[PDB]
Amino acid sequence: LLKEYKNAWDKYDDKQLKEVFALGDRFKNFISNCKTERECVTELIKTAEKSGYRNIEDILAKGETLKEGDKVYANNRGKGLIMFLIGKEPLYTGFKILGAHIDSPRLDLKQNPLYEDTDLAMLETHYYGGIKKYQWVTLPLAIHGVIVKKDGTIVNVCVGEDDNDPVFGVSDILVHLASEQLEKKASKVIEGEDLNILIGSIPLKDGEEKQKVKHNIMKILNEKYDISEEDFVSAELEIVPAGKARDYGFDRSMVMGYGQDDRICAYTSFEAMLEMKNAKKTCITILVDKEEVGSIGATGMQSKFFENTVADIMSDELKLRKALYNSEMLSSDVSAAFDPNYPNVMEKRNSAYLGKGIVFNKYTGSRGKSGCNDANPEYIAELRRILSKESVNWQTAELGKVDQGGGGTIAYILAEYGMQVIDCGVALLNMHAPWEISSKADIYETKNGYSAFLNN
Amino acid sequence: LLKEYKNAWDKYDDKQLKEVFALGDRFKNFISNCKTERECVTELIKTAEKSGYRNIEDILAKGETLKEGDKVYANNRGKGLIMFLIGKEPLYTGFKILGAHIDSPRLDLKQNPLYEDTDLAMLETHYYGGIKKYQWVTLPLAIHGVIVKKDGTIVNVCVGEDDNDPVFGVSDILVHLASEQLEKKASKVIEGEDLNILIGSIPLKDGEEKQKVKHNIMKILNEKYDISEEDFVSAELEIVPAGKARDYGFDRSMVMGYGQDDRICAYTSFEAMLEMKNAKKTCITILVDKEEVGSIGATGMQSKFFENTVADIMSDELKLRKALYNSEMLSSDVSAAFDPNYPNVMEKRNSAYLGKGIVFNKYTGSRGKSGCNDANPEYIAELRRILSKESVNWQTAELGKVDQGGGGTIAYILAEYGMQVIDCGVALLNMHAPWEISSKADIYETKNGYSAFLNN
Amino acid sequence: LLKEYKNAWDKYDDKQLKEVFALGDRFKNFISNCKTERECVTELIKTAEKSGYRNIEDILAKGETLKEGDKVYANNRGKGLIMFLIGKEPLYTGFKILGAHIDSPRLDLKQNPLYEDTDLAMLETHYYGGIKKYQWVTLPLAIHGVIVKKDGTIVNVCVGEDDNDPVFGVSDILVHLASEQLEKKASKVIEGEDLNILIGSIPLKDGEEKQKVKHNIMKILNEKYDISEEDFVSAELEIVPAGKARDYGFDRSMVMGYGQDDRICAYTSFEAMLEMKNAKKTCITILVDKEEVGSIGATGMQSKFFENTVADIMSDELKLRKALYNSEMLSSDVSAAFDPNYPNVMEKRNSAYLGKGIVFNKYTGSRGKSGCNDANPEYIAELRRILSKESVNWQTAELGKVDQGGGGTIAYILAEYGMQVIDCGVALLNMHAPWEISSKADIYETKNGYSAFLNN
Amino acid sequence: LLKEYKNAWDKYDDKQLKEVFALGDRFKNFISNCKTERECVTELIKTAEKSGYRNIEDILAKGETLKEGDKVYANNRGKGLIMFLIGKEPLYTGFKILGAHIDSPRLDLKQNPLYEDTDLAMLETHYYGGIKKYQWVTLPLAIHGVIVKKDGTIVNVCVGEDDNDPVFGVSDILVHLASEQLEKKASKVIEGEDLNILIGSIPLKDGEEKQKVKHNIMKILNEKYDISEEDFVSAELEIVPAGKARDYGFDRSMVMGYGQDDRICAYTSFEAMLEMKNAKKTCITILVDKEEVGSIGATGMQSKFFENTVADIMSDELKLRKALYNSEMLSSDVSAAFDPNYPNVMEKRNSAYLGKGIVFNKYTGSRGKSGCNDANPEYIAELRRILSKESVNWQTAELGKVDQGGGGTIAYILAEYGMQVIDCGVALLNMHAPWEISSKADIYETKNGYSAFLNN
Ligand SMILES: [Mn+2]
Ligand SMILES: [Mn+2]
Ligand SMILES: [Mn+2]
Ligand SMILES: [Mn+2]
Ligand SMILES: [Mn+2]
Ligand SMILES: [Mn+2]
Ligand SMILES: [Mn+2]
Ligand SMILES: [Mn+2]
Repeated sequence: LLKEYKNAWDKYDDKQLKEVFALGDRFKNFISNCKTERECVTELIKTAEKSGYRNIEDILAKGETLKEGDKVYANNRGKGLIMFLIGKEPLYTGFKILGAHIDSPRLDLKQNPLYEDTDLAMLETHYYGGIKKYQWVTLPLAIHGVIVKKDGTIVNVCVGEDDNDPVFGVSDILVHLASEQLEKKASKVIEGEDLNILIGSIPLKDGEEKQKVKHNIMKILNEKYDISEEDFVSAELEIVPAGKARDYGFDRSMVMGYGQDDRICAYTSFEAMLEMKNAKKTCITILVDKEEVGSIGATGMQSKFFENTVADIMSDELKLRKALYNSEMLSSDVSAAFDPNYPNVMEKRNSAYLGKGIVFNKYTGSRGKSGCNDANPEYIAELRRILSKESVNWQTAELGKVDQGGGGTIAYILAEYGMQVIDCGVALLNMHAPWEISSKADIYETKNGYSAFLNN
Repeated sequence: LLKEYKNAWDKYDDKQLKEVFALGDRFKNFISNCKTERECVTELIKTAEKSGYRNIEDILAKGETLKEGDKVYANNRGKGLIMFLIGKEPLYTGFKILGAHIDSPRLDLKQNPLYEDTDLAMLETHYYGGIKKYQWVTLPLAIHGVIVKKDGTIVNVCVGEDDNDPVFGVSDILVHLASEQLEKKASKVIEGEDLNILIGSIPLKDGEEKQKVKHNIMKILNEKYDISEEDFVSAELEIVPAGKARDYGFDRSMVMGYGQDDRICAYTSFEAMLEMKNAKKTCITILVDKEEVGSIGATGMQSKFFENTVADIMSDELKLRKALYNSEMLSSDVSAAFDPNYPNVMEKRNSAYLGKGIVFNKYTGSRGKSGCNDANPEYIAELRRILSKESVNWQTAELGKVDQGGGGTIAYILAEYGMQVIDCGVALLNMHAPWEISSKADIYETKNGYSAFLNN
Repeated sequence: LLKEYKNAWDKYDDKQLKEVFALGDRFKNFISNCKTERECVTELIKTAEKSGYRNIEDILAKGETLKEGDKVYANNRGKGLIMFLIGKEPLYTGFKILGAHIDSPRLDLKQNPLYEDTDLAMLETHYYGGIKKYQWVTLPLAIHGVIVKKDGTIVNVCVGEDDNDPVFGVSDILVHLASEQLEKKASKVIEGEDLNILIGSIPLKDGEEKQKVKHNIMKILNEKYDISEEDFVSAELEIVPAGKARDYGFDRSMVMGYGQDDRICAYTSFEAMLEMKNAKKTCITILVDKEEVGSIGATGMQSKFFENTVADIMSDELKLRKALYNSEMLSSDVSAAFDPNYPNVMEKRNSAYLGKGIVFNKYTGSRGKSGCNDANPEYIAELRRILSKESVNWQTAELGKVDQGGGGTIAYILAEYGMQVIDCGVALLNMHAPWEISSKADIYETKNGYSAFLNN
Repeated sequence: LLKEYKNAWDKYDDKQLKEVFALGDRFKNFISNCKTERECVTELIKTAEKSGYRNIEDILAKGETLKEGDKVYANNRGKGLIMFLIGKEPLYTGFKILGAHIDSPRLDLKQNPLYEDTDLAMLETHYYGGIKKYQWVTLPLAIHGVIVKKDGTIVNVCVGEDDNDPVFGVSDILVHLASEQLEKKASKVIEGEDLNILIGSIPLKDGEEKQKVKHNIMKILNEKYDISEEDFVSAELEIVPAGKARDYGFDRSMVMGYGQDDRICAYTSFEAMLEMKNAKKTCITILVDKEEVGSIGATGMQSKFFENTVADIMSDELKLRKALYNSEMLSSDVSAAFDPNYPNVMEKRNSAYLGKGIVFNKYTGSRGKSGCNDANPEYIAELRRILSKESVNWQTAELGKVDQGGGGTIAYILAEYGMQVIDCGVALLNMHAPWEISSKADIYETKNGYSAFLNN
């Protein structure tokens, strides 16, 4: 009569189910957010899916004869990725979309980051995504991204990942003299001129020139690569915590790592979409960025998807529209899991819990559901039925007790067509933090939830 | 040479004019916002307009032979509605649009609303639309909305409307102990776990189980309908003040009721559009929701209109664009009427008054007209001329003395095409309150204003 | 050996007991506080009790031969009422009194309420009883009371009750501009010049005169009745929420309505006293007003009772005194029921709960039981024994955790004679609010508690 | 229809009416509160009424043959006074009472007032009545009251009234050094050890003894009278502003003087009662004190009236009660007149104005009419009719805009019997101030209002 929210484990066991993920996803995912921390998820992911897919340039209508069982991908200037999988029924029927953003909050060098203050030389930054809690100091950082020569040569940078690479970080006054630093926790650490990349070793051939420490590093930075102090202007700032994601907990039930935010959904959605064979209705996977920053144009709210489903529908011309209007999406993004350290911030009930399956959010806004997509019950009911047959544990959540925190997912952006969207995703611990936590059971369950969205 | 604004009454009289609305609209409208308080305005309204209109599914090109004198409607998943009326000239010429949102601020059950605290059992909620003034307590509430079974069965809920139905409400500490509740009127009543639906009557067959009061209600809720504690997940939360709208004032000149906000415009715009025969240029009426929450996608800023004027233009294919660019709209929404209780909040002049006709708002933003549509003078002048010939009283207003309150109508959303839009609507008293007030004279005048937007 | 208060229901059932009140009192009471909201309880109640009772003017000693089985009532200028019922034993023995106040907090027009500000015309008010929480705005109001012509003609006013009567109410700034209204919830809505009774409809024959809207309403108010702008001076201000009391809750276990405060006790005490046949010791029921305002003279702490028990003892002369000294009273008044929304305001234990029977309050004061009657244990024990034999559920309560709220019942006022008094009554939800809640089970139980005070 | 009040004058003129008061009451009253400033109003008043009246000790039943046309007075330990006037009908019928307090706020010496600090010698005080605004400094003071020798000899003190008597007063720091005295106007002048009665003139025969200045004054105080430093213990402290009341204004339309508070009503009520011949129903005038301090026992809420109407009814024994219950009273006391210097403190309408006749107050309490008598409309209407026939201008007022100031008249104290009471009185300017202002027209009108309360 009354409803109870099952737990993911127990039900699992099976000796199979467990193994099928304990090491299953916690290996694939567990490693994904280690060798990919800067929206280059595209590369590593595009390398995968080598088991078919192409489109991109190979558009000859019959180059791959766009029809039943075909699979293609489209790259958006390397920052975004969208995958297709044609099915029996015609596109005009509808679609089965899975969406997720691959970007994540982080720090990143300014246009002229290199400067030298008091001997040592720092590197200007400018946080992105709203890490708000600037407790990004002390812990070890690594540099990623890319630099573009004036001639157009793209050089890849990745320092601090290998156990032999040096590391970087932001300093913070010692407690002994941090007395004056007490006003408002809200922010007493917020500048954008932090992070020193080199001490002494001053300088290059010791040929004078005030900024010796700086001069030296530029030269060191010149030997590797082939940049100049300029070039940074046309570079790609990327500071992220160093270290591979790890097993979290004495029972290895969780995973601690950077980027967990949605990148975990972007992954499960990937595998689900990847190992999806025999399609009844053409389904597609979208992976964009700029979500954490507002989802502005170019590579987020862009038409890259719009003017692509069409460029794909071409391989059966004119608008028709219905194509998108009759689709069903599952725009997923991580949610806040109930933390036993700060309970008064959530409503207990109506809150996602670590390990109770995949999360569903009918609405997610601010002062009165303001600015956000509101899933239709009829559609929700369907998902219920579906996630019942193929099983899979699911739970519904809300972000904090009513008037607490704010929300806004990219779910409404596509619903603008008339689709049936709803918010999904895994429950995380300490979001937007350099190290996030997740439940392997949830990761697993979520994937199955996605995969169980192939049929009907 | 010096314009002066005159009371709608007096001019009326005629013994006819009065009767033609005193009981005229105050009956139709007066009853509309009584039997429709939860965006089901679509249903009751779609039932009306039975005098023609259809489209929806009956699309055969010649199924109704889309041409002169034809009238059709389009339903948007029940949450939205748009009506057409073909005229002599071709669509490519332009359109005569009337828009309004049918949604209104209210409370509405969470995903897992049923819970039991200290004997009695409450129902979690989460206000929508920004009622900000949570003085939604003490007074009697009714439940509306719909619940969807896992199988897809749609059950309709409407408790608290009939004089024999029980009622509901939110409690508030008695003044005797409300002493500690003094800090910031801004909010000392704001939770989302209010509203008890049942006391004692504990429980069902008294078969133990801690949450007895709860268990009992779920069972009671099970006999009627056929839901379980779940299902709420795929339900449609809807708490609204109970009671029919009434005649307000010793002279029955005003109307007190819930939903007045724009639903009053949505109505006058309806009748105007409905009793509109012999069309020169094809005109259409739009009624969407989610306005009070931001007008997000799916059922507000969606393409439902875009990809529909076309699906309709089909019954003469290719974009052409001009169709929309050459249209004229009258996006209406209620405005704040000058309240003699709080005068210092408005500029006196440049403020709408109760009974001085239909209201016009050239602009309506915040700090410096920020974020809002600004009507063109050339278009305004035209409306003037028109609302002069067919008579009709009109007045121009501004929302509060400059840097007071904020604004933002869905007028700019359609002007994005290049249309000639302007803000209209009736003047209300205490907006977004469980009980709003309006002037019958204004209601009437407004309608005539709309209707007088048919030809000249 | 240990105690637990149990619940009223369960014990009931019997299929009879339930029916004997579910519809039993919830019908009588349920309707009482609907057709009587302004201390006219006297009238409707005096009309009842037609099954005997009279006294008033018919005092002839043998006019009704004051002796065994006689029943009479005494009206106090219509504002108060007291009923008697002679028993076997002589008055000199003692009495069995039941007391309660019939007045309740509300708004009410000043001496010169009618005025016109900015077109429309309002009506000055001045709350009574201490509604403190001026959240009496937005919701619909009705006018009651009486107006007295200079000649002495009493005209009755009752507008807003019938489904066809117009309504009234107090306005409040829309949230859009309510920003400046944030300081102290304690009071940012408190004036006494609120409530508009008429808009436009300006004016009467349009014969000029600045205050047209006003002039018109006075004329309208003149056609009905026959008053002038004066007369209000000798009128009886009475603004109360409109609408009949209703069934509260999905299980119709409670009742929501205005006046619940003590008027509920005044009723149960009535029926109990009414259907009380075969009296051993003469018992009497008192119903006064002005309690919510201090219980001042004229119709509260007056001698109306004193110089009446005597005027009645006459039908055996001289003081004797003992008559009152040897009586037992049950001065009842509603208490605050534990609200699951605001728990920290009460001590949990030692607090009345919705449905645990009739409430008993040994003491009820402020800073240290200050200013209030303290019931004697010997008397309390007796009541226990009694309410055990005839059964009836009872619970003891305290108003808020010690130093929280203040108290003061009219119980000590009669104990001044030496009587054995104690505080009784039903437990309510949100007291002094336009809409109060009560448990039918408690209503019932309370009555039985009273009736079970006829003998033993 | 509508209505206005207009200024008592104009209507007057008559050349008679004016003279009949311009010099009429402004002479009698004008002089009363000059030769009587300390509840010795009794003496001067008792000396008047020499035209009959006595009772007091002369109680012989036939000593004056208590019957038609008889007039007697009763003295209450000199602090209170009550006058009777038998009429045709029997006492059992009812009474026509006029009440008023004769006491007024003022300062008054402690039990041990005489002390010497730094040369000069002061006199301890302790304000009475709540002058709250301690702006009782700088201006000239006079001493009244009485001192009682141990033997019982009553000595009368009255210093500072004759143009040749010395004066007294309270000092206050010069503005030059009053800088530190800025915190809270609420009170930065509040001690009770102010008022110096003698400088230098140190001392008596210069026979040493530290407190010389003191010693000297005691001696000086000894020559006159015959007191010692003790005796003050059994003395009657009385400090009041010195000077006769005067004509206020260029048109001599008002009167400025001390004691105006109710003492003005106590006077008009006196003359009215005094020149009242041919009585239909026995009418009586009451004049008590302690009102400004709470109206406590002994000489205010005492039984002096109760056990007196009886001691008088004796000259027809047993309680009967009805005697008082069927009476009509006019408990009067000054009200606050609208001051053009501080308008925002009153509601404009519903406020008494200087010169618009006698004032009527249906209610006068605090937070919601709390603690105060509420006059019945039926009674009010009657007064209207009456004050219409005999003419007389009247106006209704309220003390400050709702939740402003507090109130509490001794009107409810007698209504406790069941009488028909209502608040009357003249409108004053700056109440409880050392110098109050009143309108001669109002004074006059009020008296006529009282007198016009003789028949029916
Ligand atoms: Mn995210
Ligand atoms: Mn995020
Ligand atoms: Mn709005
Ligand atoms: Mn609106
Ligand atoms: Mn009360
Ligand atoms: Mn009460
Ligand atoms: Mn006073
Ligand atoms: Mn006074």
